[PDB]
Amino acid sequence: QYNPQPINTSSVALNNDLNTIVQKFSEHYHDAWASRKIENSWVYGENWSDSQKAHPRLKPYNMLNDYEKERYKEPVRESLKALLAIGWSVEHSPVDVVTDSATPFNYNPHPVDMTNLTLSREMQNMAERLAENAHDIWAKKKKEELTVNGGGIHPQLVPYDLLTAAEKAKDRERSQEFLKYLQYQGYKLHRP
Ligand SMILES: [Cl-]
Ligand SMILES: [Cl-]
Ligand code: NA
Ligand code: NA
Repeated sequence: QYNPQPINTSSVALNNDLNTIVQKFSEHYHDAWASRKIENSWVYGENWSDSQKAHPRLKPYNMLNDYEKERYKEPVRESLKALLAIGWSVEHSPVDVVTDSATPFNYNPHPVDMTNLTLSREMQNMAERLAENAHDIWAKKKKEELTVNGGGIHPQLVPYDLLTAAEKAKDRERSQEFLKYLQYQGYKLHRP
């Protein structure tokens, strides 16, 4: 069938420097996410609504609660722990009027633009490995939730390689961006 088994991160703990890069990437990615939502006509609203494209998280990062910030930090932190677990080394060495009307918070996100930077084929491969691991993490938790509630199904409870590209996009894009951001910030990743 499908038995999701995320990478075993036993013993791996992030030091202050890697916690800092998780923090900085999460602020960066939030701004990237918000820039993309705003460009696609979303606006801030108190309750999330797919129908009318209103999103409570469309605020400056410093206005987010810890739950909202951890939506960025948790996957990123786990992908970094997974990299280390499998033996990788991480060496630290005008305002548009319509866009500003997206929120009442005078918020015009201007993240650093990573589309300028390229990833090696090897790092693209790694981003797919990290994206698969994020899927397996979600899938293991989802199966647990269904089981404790007496059973059930979910259409995405399938191996990563059976997902469509659109189903993979959220995790693939986060991991590609994270690896570019590591590059941008002067980190070198060394294969086992
Ligand atoms: Cl913070
Ligand atoms: Cl879910
Ligand atoms: Na172990
Ligand atoms: Na990739």
